[PDB]
Amino acid sequence: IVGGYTCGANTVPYQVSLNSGYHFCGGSLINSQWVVSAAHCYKSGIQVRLGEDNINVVEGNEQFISASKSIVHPSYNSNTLNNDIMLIKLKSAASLNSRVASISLPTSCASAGTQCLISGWGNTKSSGTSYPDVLKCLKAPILSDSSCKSAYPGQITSNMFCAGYLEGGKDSCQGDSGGPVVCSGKLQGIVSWGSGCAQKNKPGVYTKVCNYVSWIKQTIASN
Amino acid sequence: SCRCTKSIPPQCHC
Ligand SMILES: [Ca+2]
Repeated sequence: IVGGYTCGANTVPYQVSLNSGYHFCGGSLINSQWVVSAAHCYKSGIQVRLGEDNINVVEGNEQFISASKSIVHPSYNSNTLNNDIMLIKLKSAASLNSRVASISLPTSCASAGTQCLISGWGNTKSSGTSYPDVLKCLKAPILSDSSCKSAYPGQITSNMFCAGYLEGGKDSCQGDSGGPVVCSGKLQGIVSWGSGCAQKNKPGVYTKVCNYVSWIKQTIASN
Repeated sequence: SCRCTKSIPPQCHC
C-alpha cells in the first residue's frame, strides 16, 4: 500500500496472507473454511496465514493453515485479467473470534464515490521497493466507470472497477494482490492490477466481486 | 499500455 497508514493489530480480522516461504499475495476470509483471492495469485504449496499483523514475527493470534484446494475461475484470462478471482478451501476450519473473523459478500454492487478500505503487506513505494512488516490500510473511493475507462481505454471489462486517486500518491501495489476492498462492511473488490503504483491518472483496478456472488456460492456449495 | 498484476513477483503485459 502506497500512501496508507498502519492499520493496527487485528483491526482487519478478515485479511489473510498467502505464503510460500514468503508473502506473495493477500486474501479475504469469507467463512471458516474459505478464502477469496485473485486468480493470478495461483500456485501450488500455498499456506494461508490468518490473524497476522507483523508477518515476520510470531506475536500471537496467528493460525497457519494449508490450502486444501485452489479454484481459479474457469474463464480467467491471464492476458486481459478478466475474471481474476480464485477461491481457496482451507485444510482445516479457522478458529473464528475477534482477532480473526470473516467478511460478508455483497448483495448489490457499490456506486461511484463509495468509500472503501483496502489493506495489505505490499510495496509502500511508488518508485522503488519497501515491503512493510505490519499491515497497511488505505481508504479509497470507487471511481466512475467513465473515468476508469478513460484511464485504461479498451482494457476495462464489466468485471472490473477502478478505485483510488487520480492525483496519485495513494494506491495498492505489488504484494497487495488478492487482498480486500471492503465498503460498508461488504467485500466489493479484490486487488488485481494497475499501470505502476500511485501514478497520476492511473488508479488501481479491482475485480468486481458483486458479479461473482452466485458463482462463489454455487462453487462452495459443491466443494 | 504496460500493466502489471500486484503480486510478488508482478505479471506484466502491454
Ligand atoms: Ca506474525
